[PDB]
Amino acid sequence: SRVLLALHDRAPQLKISDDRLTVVGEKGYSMVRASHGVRKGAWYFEITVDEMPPDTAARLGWSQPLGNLQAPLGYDKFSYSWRSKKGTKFHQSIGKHYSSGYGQGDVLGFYINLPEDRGSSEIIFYKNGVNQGVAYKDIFEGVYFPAISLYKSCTVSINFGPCFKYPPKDLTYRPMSDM
Amino acid sequence: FKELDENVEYEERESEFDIE
Amino acid sequence: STRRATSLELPMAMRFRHLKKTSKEAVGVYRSAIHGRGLFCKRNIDAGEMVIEYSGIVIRSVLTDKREKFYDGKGIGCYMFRMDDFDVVDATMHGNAARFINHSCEPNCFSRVIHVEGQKHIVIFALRRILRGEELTYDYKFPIEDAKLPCNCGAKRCRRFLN
Ligand SMILES: Nc1ncnc2c1ncn2[C@@H]1O[C@H](CSCC[C@H](N)C(=O)O)[C@@H](O)[C@H]1O
Ligand SMILES: [Zn+2]
Repeated sequence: SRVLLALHDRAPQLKISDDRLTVVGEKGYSMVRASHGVRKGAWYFEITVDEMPPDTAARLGWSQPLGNLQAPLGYDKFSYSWRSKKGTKFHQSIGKHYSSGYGQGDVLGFYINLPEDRGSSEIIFYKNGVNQGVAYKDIFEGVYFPAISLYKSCTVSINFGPCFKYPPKDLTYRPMSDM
Repeated sequence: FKELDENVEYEERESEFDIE
Repeated sequence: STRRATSLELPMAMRFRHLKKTSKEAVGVYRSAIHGRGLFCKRNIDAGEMVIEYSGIVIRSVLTDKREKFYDGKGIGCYMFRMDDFDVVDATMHGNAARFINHSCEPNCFSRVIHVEGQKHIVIFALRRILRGEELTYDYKFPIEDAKLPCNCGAKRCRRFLN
């Protein structure tokens, strides 16, 4: 099975393209999860911001199946998100300074490690191949799926692998597409 | 409280879900 | 030839866009023997007749908890009506006289979500012939809770609590 955006694990207002690698946001924050999730190992995928008009925004990252599809990513204890506006990271809807923001034309990387035994999981974010530092440590245990959360008609494309435009140079990983 | 005529759709903002 | 069916949805749309003129001839706010101010009936009202819409600010259903903790935290009031599993009518800051309708366990009106054009509206219909001067009333259908809002609808068979 191809790793794509989910057929039904999606907020219905979001516009998904036929090949299910593209999503346009509609109005308030809403989320779409991928078709596959991981629970052990190091995994990766990339997101390209196709178009980011003024006053639109994205929170991208990793979510658990129980994460709210009608709220932004990182609203819950089930998701962790990286907001284009100001580069803030989000979990349980608490915003903390993490990195610089991103915008239209950038390619973002998403690294997760869920080591086998206990091992300390982490989340690292990338902007155009550049490590932004550890975003989270020892996250809530469970299965994590790549998640997209868009606010107001911005368009983003997802790459699950196997080959990425900016493969990380400092970390070992498998592409999400291997799932 | 102001009194309405028809229904008015709320227009969310980007920080609508965030703890300040 | 082609057999045609009767559309119930066409006259409902025609009835709704006359409601705003209809309700102002029909309803009024007075002091209630149930609680505070209540909406009353200013002219004989027939069964199935649309009384009024519960208009407000239509927010998504996910924003309810944050809304209630801001409302009940600031001590403002509930004034929220569920439209859907996706949409909720917030009449706390913006509404109409329909927010003065009280609850009963023995109501004379009922709430219904209907569709006109492409949107949904919460409209209150009369369950029976309602005479001029009666207090209009519907069943709030609050979710059941634990240790409790006392009800004062004053009719027998009253459930003793709003929830
Ligand atoms: N049957 C009833 N008994 C006691 N309180 C009631 C009631 N029906 C409605 N209420 C109160 O009225 C509120 C709904 S707003 C309804 C109008 C209200 N009488 C007013 O003057 O503003 C509820 O919060 C509830 O506390
Ligand atoms: Zn009662």
